[PDB]
Amino acid sequence: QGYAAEISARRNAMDNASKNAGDMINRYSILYNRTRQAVITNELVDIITGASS
Amino acid sequence: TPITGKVTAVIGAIVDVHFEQSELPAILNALEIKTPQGKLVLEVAQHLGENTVRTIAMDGTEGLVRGEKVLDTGGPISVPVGRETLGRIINVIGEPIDERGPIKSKLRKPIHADPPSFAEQSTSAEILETGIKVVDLLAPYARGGKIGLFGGAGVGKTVFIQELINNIAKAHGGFSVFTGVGERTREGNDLYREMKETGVINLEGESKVALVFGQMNEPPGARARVALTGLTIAEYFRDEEGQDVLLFIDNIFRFTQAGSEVSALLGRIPSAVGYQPTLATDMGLLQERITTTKKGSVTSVQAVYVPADDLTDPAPATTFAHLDATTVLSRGISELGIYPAVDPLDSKSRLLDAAVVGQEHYDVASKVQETLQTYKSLQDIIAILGMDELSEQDKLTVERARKIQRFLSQPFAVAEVFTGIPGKLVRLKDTVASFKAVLEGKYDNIPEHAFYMVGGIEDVVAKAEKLAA
Amino acid sequence: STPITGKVTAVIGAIVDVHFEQSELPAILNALEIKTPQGKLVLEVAQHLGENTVRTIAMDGTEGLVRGEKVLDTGGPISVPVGRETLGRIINVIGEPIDERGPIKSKLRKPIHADPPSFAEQSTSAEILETGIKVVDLLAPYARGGKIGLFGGAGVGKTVFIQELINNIAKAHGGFSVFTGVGERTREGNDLYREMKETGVINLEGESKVALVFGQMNEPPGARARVALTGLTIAEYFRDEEGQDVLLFIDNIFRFTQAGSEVSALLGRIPSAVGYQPTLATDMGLLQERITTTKKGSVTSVQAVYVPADDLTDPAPATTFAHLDATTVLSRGISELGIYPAVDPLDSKSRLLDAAVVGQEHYDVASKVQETLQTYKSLQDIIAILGMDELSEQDKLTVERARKIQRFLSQPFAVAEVFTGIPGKLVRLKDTVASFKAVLEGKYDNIPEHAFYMVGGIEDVVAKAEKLAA
Amino acid sequence: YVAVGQKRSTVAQLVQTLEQHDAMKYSIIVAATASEAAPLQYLAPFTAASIGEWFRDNGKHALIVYDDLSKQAVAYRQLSLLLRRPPGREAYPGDVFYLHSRLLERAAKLSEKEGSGSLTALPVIETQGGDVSAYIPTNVISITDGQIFLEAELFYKGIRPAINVGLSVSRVGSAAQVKALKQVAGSLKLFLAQYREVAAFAQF
Amino acid sequence: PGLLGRVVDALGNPIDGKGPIDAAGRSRAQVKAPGILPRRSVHEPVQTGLKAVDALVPIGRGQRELIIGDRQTGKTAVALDTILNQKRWNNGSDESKKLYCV
Repeated sequence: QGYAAEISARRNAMDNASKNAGDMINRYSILYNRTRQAVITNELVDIITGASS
Repeated sequence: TPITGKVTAVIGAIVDVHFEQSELPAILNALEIKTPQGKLVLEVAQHLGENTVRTIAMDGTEGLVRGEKVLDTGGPISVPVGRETLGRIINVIGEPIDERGPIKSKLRKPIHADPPSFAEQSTSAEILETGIKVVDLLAPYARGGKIGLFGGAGVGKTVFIQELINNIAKAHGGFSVFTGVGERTREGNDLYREMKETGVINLEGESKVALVFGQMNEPPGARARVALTGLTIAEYFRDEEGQDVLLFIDNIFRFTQAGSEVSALLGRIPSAVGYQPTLATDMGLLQERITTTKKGSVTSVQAVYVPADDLTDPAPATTFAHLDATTVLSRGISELGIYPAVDPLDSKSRLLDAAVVGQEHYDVASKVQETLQTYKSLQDIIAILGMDELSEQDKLTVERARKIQRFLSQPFAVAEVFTGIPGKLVRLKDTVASFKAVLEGKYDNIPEHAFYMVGGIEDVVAKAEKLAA
Repeated sequence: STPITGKVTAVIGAIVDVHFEQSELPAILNALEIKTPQGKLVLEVAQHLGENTVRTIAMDGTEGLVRGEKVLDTGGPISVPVGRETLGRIINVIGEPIDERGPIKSKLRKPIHADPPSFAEQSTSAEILETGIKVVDLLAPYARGGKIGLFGGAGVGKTVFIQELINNIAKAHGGFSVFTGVGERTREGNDLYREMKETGVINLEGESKVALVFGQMNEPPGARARVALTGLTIAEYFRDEEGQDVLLFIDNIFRFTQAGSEVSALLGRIPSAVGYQPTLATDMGLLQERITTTKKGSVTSVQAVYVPADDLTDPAPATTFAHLDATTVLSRGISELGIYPAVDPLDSKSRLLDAAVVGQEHYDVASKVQETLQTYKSLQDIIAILGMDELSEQDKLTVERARKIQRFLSQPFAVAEVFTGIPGKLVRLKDTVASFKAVLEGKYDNIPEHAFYMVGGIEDVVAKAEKLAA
Repeated sequence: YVAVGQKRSTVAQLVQTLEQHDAMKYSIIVAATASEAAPLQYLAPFTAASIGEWFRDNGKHALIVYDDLSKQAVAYRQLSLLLRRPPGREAYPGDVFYLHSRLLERAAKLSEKEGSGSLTALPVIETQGGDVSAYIPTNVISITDGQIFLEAELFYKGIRPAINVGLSVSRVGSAAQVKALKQVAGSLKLFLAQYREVAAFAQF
Repeated sequence: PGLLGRVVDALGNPIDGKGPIDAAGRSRAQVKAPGILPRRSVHEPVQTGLKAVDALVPIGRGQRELIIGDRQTGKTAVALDTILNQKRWNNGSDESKKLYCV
């Protein structure tokens, strides 16, 4: 009875884990996208400033 | 013989004059072009030669027809100071915008001034009891110190300051300067109203506060020398009145920002991000005029609108250097509903040291910091897994830390309206007691809602009864 | 004398503009000397800007320069000294000995610039160098005539790795070598000077089997740039005219890139990515191409490279990454694991490794090692969270071998008696292949992990097993 | 002790602390406070170095702290862009590596013919965001003989003084370590390294 | 046609020194691609000899397919393999099977 509950609990827990991890994927994905854009822009600005001189 | 010139260029609010007469006014001299609006005050900032200066323009710069007479008023704009300038609100050019009749003046002093010498400095060590618990625990203010806020987009930045004015500035009972650079009109109107209401300005009485208000409507160049004006008013108090004062600056991000705007026009290759090459020097000059000499002990409160909460942006970074203590306020912690929204793992004070504020206080604070750092560390595990997958020992720590966080929320009296909860002022001795207990988990066994938005431990205990019902 | 006489017009850093007189065009890449009370300042002519006004880069420090100073022209690219007379005596960028082991002993000179050897000149190597360093020998063998490349992070003892190479390989090989240091500390310099005097490679009396060119980073960026050219030309004299097979060593070549980046800005070029010079590719290309094994001599360069903040995605390391022949990656992490050599075994790669080149057995053995390690790394994440338990019996044997192999790579070095304090061990390549083969066969999978740690060959591992047992 | 870019009040507290600890006697404080001119700030480390060289030359052994070198870089940026020189990476001038390197490399342990004179140097860099790829930090990392990384998280963690011993390195290693202290701390390095690996595993 | 078995540099100078190139024109290097109407849809395969390439990623003729990948992973080897398998077809006499690789 215990063992079945254990293996069942592990299934439940690992399922809930997948959900929690997915949310974290989404939060870091937005961060990644924002960060990627920002780097391109900031570097470009430096290049432009140099060209301007 | 007023030195006449013509307006060669009108490129933004950085008008350029060409003095026709030989020998141009020197740099940091002040000039009046007598506009059909009144006057426009300009300040020589470059000499471009051929008797052609390039001038900062301190009022509006429209309707300028190229070629306009200049008159040299000489030297830095000399504002009017006095022991009768108390309770006045003065414009950038020093004209009383509160318009309680013509300014009472005795000595008029140049806006620019040299910062007092290394030997003139007096080094304090005084404590100033704030009564705000989070402040008391984490970064106890020092009397005569330079205190700094690194808040987000007016995240109750003004509200925080208002609480300081409410507590500290009625407690202090010395002269006090409020200078608000790029303040929004509503906030300014509220402050002016509040001061008059709380009698700190008694308009038939006398005021122990003086005021400078610079709206964020004001042209960028004007805003730059609002700060310098305020520093002059402060110096008159510091020196001539010879009394320990208060000073409030809200926001010096607006000062930095204003400079960045003018910089481009001036013709400077703009340093990284965009800030002016002279960002460090200008900030430096400002922050070394603000200082505690042996002539007076100037307690300063400076507010920084961190731009998009990027502390890594150069203006906040260079601010951190010039502040004795800082109380960085974080948008996340505001969202958690903690007012004060001060980040507790990003606060520091030079006054916080075991000898200075007692070993027990330091020990208590150390444990709080460590505990909270553990909680921050276990934020990952908490999210990725659950809470039950934390170790039991850790789970106790986490539960304690959740309590500590909630304990930190203390209603403010000026925010009593906004929160809807009456404010709480909590004694320093009381604060230490409260945290001491919490670390020993003495009263820990009660809801996290109990800890939330209430004052000291006694209040928490009492609110447990309220919740228990 | 030289009618080419110039008057300085503008000293603005390394850029010093000179106003040579009518009809006097000192050709691009020439070398100008300005007599100064400091000695002779050398300026390398880098542009003609019109009407006998050149824009030149300084190679010696600038200070005290007075607008108008007379400028003589050497007439061509800096002319170094070459000979076996250059053996011994540390030679600075201009050429003057800075260890002052008597005057310039040389009887010949050559220009710093030279045209890279043609396609026809190229001779394809295949000889396989043996380093005695086990990780190198099995998992990324070096080749005699190679262009070994030590990509790695600072402070991993980048210099220490090179010192070991000099310690083993340089003395062992009869041919001359040239130790060229581009922009390195005088602390490091003194250590190197002392160390190769100690290993006797520098023979104060009697010929040294090496020449030294220590260029240090206290010299202006321009001077730092043309340390590389100088060293190369000395090597060329050996390679070509003396026909000797040499083994070049340069340190750290990121400083060469960096130096060029700095004077790029001064040259007024539009700064490229991560502030690098736009001419990054071609400048690297000229240096790298000049260094090669021809139908004349065979040069075996070992070039240190500093990878800023260990990001190989940084374009400057990546550009060099292409131009080299036998890459070696030195993992900082692995150094921290206590494994010395600190090589990143997966990332170190040499095209030299092939079943034809080093034989089928070597190849197969190395494939098995690589697979074992790659599996171990792949499983490392699983072990991290899940915990090793439900990873197969087969997996457990592979993991057990991998932890053992990981520490079997470890092997003390004599020049890290300074560091580790353990006398060096260097094992023959053929022997290393055999010894690693044994590990894979699992005949020593009864041996403790720490009895593989920081010891030489299989025989040593067995001895240390016996030692630990006692 | 060389103080660049710091407020007069901070410096003034520091000198008092040194006087309290009775050590100002052997101290020289070379200063270029925040107020003081950007050219003077740029010039300040190099003239501090000269003050050091007098010890070094004398055969005397001394130590020079250049705190914080990062503000020197900001100053040189200000100078260069108002000398209208082409802007470098992060707007710091394109010869900053040379400037910083020449400053730092003057400290040395001379030979016995020079009386074993030594200026010893400690540059100090305030890391902005811990970005080791930031231009001023990157440049300095190459130049110096060791790095002694300090970590904020560990400060909060309550290791005060905090030391990020994982990233702290000394490329010129141990030989200035006292012989006794070398013996006792022999496996301290190994133990800590094992502690780091184990601690990471232990979380999950 | 004479550039078969010729290593030439950009200017066309034989750097393998296989002497003067029997080249029947000098033709401009800045000319535009064959028009919409001048195209016939692909109908001829190319056998790379690499099994994955031959099945999983088919390669036609007169079409442009990328070879995008990580640095110096012996990218060139994968390409060179195509040249080798084409030797079989090349040996043959059909002029659609004579792919003259460059």
